Amino acid sequence: KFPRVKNWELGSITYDTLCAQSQQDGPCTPRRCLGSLVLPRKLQTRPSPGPPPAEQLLSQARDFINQYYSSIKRSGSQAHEERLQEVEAEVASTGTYHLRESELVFGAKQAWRNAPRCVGRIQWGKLQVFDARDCSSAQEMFTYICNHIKYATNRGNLRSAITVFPQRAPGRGDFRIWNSQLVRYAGYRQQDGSVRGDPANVEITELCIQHGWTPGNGRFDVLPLLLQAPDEAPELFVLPPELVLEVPLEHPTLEWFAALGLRWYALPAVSNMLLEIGGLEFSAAPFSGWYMSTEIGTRNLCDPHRYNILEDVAVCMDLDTRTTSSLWKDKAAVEINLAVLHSFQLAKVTIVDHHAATVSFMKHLDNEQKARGGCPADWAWIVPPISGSLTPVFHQEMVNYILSPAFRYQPDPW
Amino acid sequence: GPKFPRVKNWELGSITYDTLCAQSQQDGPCTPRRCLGSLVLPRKLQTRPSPGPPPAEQLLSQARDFINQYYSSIKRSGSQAHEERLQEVEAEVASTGTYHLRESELVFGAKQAWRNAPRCVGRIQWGKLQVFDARDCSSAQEMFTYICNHIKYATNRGNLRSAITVFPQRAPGRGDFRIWNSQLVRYAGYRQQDGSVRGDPANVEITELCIQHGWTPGNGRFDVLPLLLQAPDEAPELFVLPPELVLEVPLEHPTLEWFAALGLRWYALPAVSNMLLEIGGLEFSAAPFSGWYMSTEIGTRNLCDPHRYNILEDVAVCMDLDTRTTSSLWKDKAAVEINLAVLHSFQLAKVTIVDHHAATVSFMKHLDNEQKARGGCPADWAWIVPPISGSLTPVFHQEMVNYILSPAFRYQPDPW
Ligand code: HEM
Ligand code: HEM
Ligand SMILES: O=[N+]([O-])c1cccc2c(Br)n[nH]c12
Ligand SMILES: O=[N+]([O-])c1cccc2c(Br)n[nH]c12
Ligand SMILES: O=[N+]([O-])c1cccc2c(Br)n[nH]c12
Ligand SMILES: O=[N+]([O-])c1cccc2c(Br)n[nH]c12
Ligand SMILES: [Zn+2]
Repeated sequence: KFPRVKNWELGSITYDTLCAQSQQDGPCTPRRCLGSLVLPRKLQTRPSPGPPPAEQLLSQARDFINQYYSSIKRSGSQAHEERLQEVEAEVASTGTYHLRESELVFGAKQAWRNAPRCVGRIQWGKLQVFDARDCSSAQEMFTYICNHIKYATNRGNLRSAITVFPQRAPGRGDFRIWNSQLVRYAGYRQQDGSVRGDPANVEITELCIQHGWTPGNGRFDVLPLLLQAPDEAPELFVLPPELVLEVPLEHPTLEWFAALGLRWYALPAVSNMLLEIGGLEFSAAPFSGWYMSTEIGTRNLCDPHRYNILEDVAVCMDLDTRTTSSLWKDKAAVEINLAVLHSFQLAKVTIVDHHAATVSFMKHLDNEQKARGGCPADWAWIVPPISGSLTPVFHQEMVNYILSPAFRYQPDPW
Repeated sequence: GPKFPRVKNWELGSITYDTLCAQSQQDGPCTPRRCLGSLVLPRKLQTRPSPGPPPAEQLLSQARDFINQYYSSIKRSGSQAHEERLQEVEAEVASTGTYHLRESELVFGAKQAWRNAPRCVGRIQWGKLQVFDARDCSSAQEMFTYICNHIKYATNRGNLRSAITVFPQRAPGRGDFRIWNSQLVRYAGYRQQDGSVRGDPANVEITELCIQHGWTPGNGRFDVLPLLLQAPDEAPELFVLPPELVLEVPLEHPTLEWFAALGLRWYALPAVSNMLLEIGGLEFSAAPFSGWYMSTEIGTRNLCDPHRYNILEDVAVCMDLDTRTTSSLWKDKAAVEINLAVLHSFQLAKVTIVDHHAATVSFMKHLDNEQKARGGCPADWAWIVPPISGSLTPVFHQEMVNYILSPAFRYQPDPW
């Protein structure tokens, strides 16, 4: 049952014993591996057409409360026993329960630590957790979100944070942020199918306009937020521009790069995932860290279905875009990534390159092997999208599995 | 909807369902509880040499399935000829414990093993494999001749041709034919007294075995190894490939004049020789196969892996890059130029080579061909996406289903 895990660069072997604590199934079976699939249809987080089975809920809740008491080393303490009894009395009478703020803080940090696709987990213990479960309206949601962005941005010296809105409840609508990130650029279907802006955001852009936003016409128009309180239409909120830190892109030696008029925002803030702690589900719990430079330079600017800028930059570079074998894509991608690093560095905004980040992730794997006997990791997401085998994680076998607390995908609210 | 894995392409937003995986009758290393997809050698395909034949029923089940695939492929399933072949195979197993393939069956089988290889990006070529039948081989000397003829056919003065040479199958009460080398052409790895390795560090063990068996070692960075060839129940015998049969390409760069001075080179012919070819339960323990290179394999993996030639820093220093900080992207810049020199050099030498952009575009066509032909394609995303510029290629954006279909190429334990 326990996997032998090899590092092919160093020749070292470890055994993952943490995976036996996984209680939830992924999509692979012995007859076929589906590890490269991006989204589930089983791992998701089905609405509440009535509360979960109480035996299922209290099973997850007791395991979480046990995780917490172990975490502060007061396992078996009277507090531990008294807490377990409170949670059980609550689920027996009401079909649900509530977490103490200290439990919430531990849970959100553990969800990050457990996220198999995140290469930045060496930071997992340094997470600012904002409790927003005292929130009864979309306008209040907006205030908490602005305060999050202000904290996390910190004038360019970014700090990881999460804001947790009230949990799901059976027979009642969810709190939701419709946006997939707190800061994203509009995507406008221009006449002829083609898109101005970020093609990934055409649908959310359209929803914003249909909910009364007056659209811009630029390539980098920051989107308004669509926030929804239970069983209400989402409400539109424009972020105050002074809250949204952006970095114009320039290259340290190619004069013309700046003329491309590229920019990116500083704060990566994922806002449409579900945070699951002890069987409780937080449908609105936006979290933010800082960027790995390849995410901007390679995926967001160079993906064919995104800004797709490779050929423009290659032409500016005078490269031979006529045959694959000139490696024009590869050369242009490196300079684009270099421009991102130089530019963030120049602006004094937190950024980490993919070599530094994967070196730290290897340190994190070693830390975790000692602390818990393993670390769930999804190779396809941990290895960067350029220069894969040039980083140490490529040569490291990994084991993927789901531990709780967890961040999960959930259906779009529309 | 369909009770099969749903597969998405995120660049194009298209969906397919893989029904082919329902034919898999050999399990992988994953469970609903945890994915082991990134492990390089799962103990599954792998084969711990069974002292004697297969269980008659196990072997018969695999043989029947294979013969059924064969008659389906020529469109005669359920036919008189098909029934008779199943009877003959059953009778031969009952009387001898094993059976033998017709020539056309071996050819079908060998092509199907390549088509079925989930880690191979070059599978659009699968129908154009040249199958050399060497099942009459009876000595190590004869194995060497067969291998020299393969190498000459396959290399073809630089216009490479895919080929496989199949030596006699494993048999009850008899040792195996084995090629000890992992490729027909490999460079030596020599352990230094100070602990470094000169040459290819991946090949220290095979290099020391060649020496232990009588080879007189060189001490260069790119010394072609001799072959250690083993006929049933004999010690391996050593053969030196005549140099004129081993085509090599000295590496230069199109604009960086100093690159040629580094004295780097690579061989033209990638020819895997230590895998097991399995067809209908029969095991061809010696069945070397060869194609042509994808340039990243040479330029990125063989020259720049930290546990291989590890040349990145040296080239980066020559390019005057800042190797003392990660954010200069010195590794990335050097890697791009090493891969460009590999493509340029092979192109200049008129030696077949394919860049990773062209290879992955053709693999996307292969996937579309196979969706129609078989309802899916087993594919191992971590091996199909190239080791540089991964998301710059179409395959990155394609979700993949990985599973084991037979006929198959499998790992097998080293002969020593
Ligand atoms: C501190 C710096 C951080 C860096 C540099 C970083 C980097 C990454 C990268 C490169 C990805 C793979 C790409 C993706 O899935 O979108 C990722 C994914 C992820 N990260 Fe991190 N991360 C950081 C902070 C955070 C924080 C603070 C959390 C949570 C509290 C977090 C949770 C996750 C999750 C859940 C994913 C999976 C996203 C998905 O499935 O779409 N990360 N991270
Ligand atoms: C025509 C050109 C070909 C190209 C460009 C090519 C390219 C590749 C690449 C890049 C790999 C991944 C690296 C690896 O797994 O070692 C690979 C793997 C493989 N190829 Fe191909 N291939 C070609 C022909 C062949 C042929 C002729 C066969 C067999 C008849 C073959 C069978 C396989 C197998 C079995 C693997 C997996 C090796 C392993 O797991 O160690 N390929 N190929
Ligand atoms: O840097 N990233 O590439 C990246 C990707 C996805 C999520 C996050 C967060 Br939250 N911080 N950085 C992230
Ligand atoms: O070494 N690894 O751990 C590992 C995992 C997945 C793919 C590859 C390839 Br291709 N070489 N090494 C790999
Ligand atoms: O090009 N390649 O990278 C490559 C890798 C592994 C096996 C083969 C064969 Br056989 N032809 N090319 C191959
Ligand atoms: O698109 N994909 O099929 C796919 C598979 C595996 C990982 C990734 C990432 Br990271 N982006 N897209 C991916
Ligand atoms: Zn898997």
